[PDB]
Amino acid sequence: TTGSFVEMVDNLRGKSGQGYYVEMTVGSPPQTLNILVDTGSSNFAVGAAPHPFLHRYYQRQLSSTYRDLRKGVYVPYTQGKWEGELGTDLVSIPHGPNVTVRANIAAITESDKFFINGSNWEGILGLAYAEIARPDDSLEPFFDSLVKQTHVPNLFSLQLCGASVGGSMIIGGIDHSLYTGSLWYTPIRREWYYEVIIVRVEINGQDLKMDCKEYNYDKSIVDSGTTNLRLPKKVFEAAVKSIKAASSTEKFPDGFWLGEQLVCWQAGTTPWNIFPVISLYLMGEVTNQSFRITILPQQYLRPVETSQDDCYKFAISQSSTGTVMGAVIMEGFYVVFDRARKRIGFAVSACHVHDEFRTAAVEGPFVTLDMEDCGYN
Ligand SMILES: C[C@@]1(c2cc(NC(=O)c3ccc(C#N)cn3)ccc2F)Cn2cccc2C(N)=N1
Repeated sequence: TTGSFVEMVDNLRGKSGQGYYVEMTVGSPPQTLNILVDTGSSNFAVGAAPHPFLHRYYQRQLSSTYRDLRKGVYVPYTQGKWEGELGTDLVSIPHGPNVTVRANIAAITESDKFFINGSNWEGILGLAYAEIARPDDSLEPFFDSLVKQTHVPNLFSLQLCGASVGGSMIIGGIDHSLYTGSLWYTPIRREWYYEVIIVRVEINGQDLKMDCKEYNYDKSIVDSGTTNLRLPKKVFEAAVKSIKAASSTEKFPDGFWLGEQLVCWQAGTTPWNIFPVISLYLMGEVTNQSFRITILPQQYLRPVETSQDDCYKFAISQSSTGTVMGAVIMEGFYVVFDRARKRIGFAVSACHVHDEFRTAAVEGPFVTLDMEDCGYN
């Protein structure tokens, strides 16, 4: 069920704070592009016209295998938007599963506030399900097509390392060398986003003590396309108050807790131990069982490049659309998106940033009753 996937180890790169990307090729002969790994969307969208932030793009007229689907697509986000032309081409991942598949491609011809200056990615690989694909669910996502066309198991796993950044996307398997300890699995509640259920939250062991529906209002998802741990308004406010109280041996400006200002220390003297750990309990696979994943301040204090000082941004923030377990969560763990068994596994990542005295953790089981109640029905 696990093993060695040696070609896919260390295939992810990124700039600190701008996205984890994998190298892919599109077309014949192959055109190389860096593509953002994104579990919170479902389109394979690539830049396909010049743009000041893109130093290369998909040139359909140079690909003998390109097929025009003759239909536009317009995708607005909250901050940013793009428009493109639908088609297909042959697609590979050079440091991947050693197969070439024909996939749908949204060739981006126009955009605003979508490509990031200096991010070094020219497109996005949306790994979620068809239900949120644009323009609709008839456009099969990349991974659906890869599994149908090859013998690749219906599973992928992500190890995002953090502290420039790097990691691994294992297509079709679970690499045993990227984690320690047990893999603990939570159910995928519904196949659209990768939706999970949080049943309990602690700050340094102290229960936040809310109706567990508040943790999942109106949904809880696992999203590699988001930096922060994003929490509903009522949950975020309770969490910040508890983190303040636990770290009260040092006081910081209010703007730090809003993510608007950096706090610094003399290089090497960052006092990790005064900051608390953060635990999310996830619904288990067995009735009345949960497990918990625990991250450190090394995950939610994110480094920002005086060279003699280490400075950081607080990366827990408020969400209007439910909980988003972003890179802040995922960088503590090796996360298994087991689509075949409709579950998401977590294990202590073998590359996660920590100190001599604390590590990230995945522990279980715990008797948690009435866990279906925690879902926003
Ligand atoms: C397609 C979408 C998207 C993601 C991104 N990602 C980054 O810039 C990004 C930046 C840093 C990390 C990390 N460490 C990960 N990602 C950029 C554009 C975009 F359009 C839309 N969107 C809105 C909110 C969340 C999402 C999402 N999951 N994907």
